[PDB]
Amino acid sequence: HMDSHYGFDKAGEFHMLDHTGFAFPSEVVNGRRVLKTTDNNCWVNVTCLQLQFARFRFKSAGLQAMWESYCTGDVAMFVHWLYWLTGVDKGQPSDSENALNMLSKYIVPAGSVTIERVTHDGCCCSKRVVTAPVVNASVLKLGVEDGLCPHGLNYIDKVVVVKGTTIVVNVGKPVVAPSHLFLKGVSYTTFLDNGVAGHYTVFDHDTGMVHDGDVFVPGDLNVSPVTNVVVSE
Amino acid sequence: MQIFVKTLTGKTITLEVEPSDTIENVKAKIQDKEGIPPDQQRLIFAGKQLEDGRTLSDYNIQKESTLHLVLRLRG
Ligand SMILES: [Zn+2]
Ligand SMILES: [Zn+2]
Ligand SMILES: [Zn+2]
Repeated sequence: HMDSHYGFDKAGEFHMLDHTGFAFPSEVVNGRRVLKTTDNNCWVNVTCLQLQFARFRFKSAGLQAMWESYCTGDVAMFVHWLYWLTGVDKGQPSDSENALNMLSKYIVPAGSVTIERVTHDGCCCSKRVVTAPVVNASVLKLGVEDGLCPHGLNYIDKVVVVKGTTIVVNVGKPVVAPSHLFLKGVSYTTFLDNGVAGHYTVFDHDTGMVHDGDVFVPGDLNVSPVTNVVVSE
Repeated sequence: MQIFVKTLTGKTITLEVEPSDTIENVKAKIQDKEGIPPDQQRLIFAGKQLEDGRTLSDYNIQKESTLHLVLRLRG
């Protein structure tokens, strides 16, 4: 029952635990619900922000009831579940792109992406239509190398057609590039190396500002190291 | 069989694996060659994140396939 009502394994074990320790102070900013920066929770803030920018749902009605409570202020349960699923200890930093990939199988697919595979001089070509909540591809219009073709030339994987909304997680280090080279998206998570810690933050393309914790700081997409983007059409 | 793994710098190393091997075994071979602990490793194939508990045959990883390595960020 517990595993069918909420849609994930060991659901009975989780729901008996105490979620109060993860009730971070939160506010509403530009309609989005964001978390105040504390206990290195920035990876949780930017992870749940992309779920809001993507307008994603969860497959089971039980998990969505948890996610809906997160957006209304009851952030204790879902935040704990992100630590419980990803296997991260409270107060410790984590990877937001790793969290989104583990969340993908629980999210209803709300979009589509065509990934074209071609080489340096069009020697071998193929197209496929991906329909997943999170797809690991290049956040740039360039693409990434993906091995050799039967002619000894490197493949290139780029997103050419976008339907609906999906989260494209970059396959590599945080990339800085001109804004007009990224895929057309609505929000970009950036990752700054402060010197061995890091700071996660989201860039709202509409307002042209940046979600930083519970505030709204200025930012420039041209100098932001993007790690994943909520691509839309 | 042999597979290729694109690393952090852009160079491509080759691994000697079996279709019955698990992803944790592939991460152990990357640690044994690049010195990166599997706790900092993320393997992507065909745009999908590879689970630790599954085998290469579960992801239909054929002979001479290419995986992408990306370091886990600490935010
Ligand atoms: Zn029920
Ligand atoms: Zn070719
Ligand atoms: Zn083509």
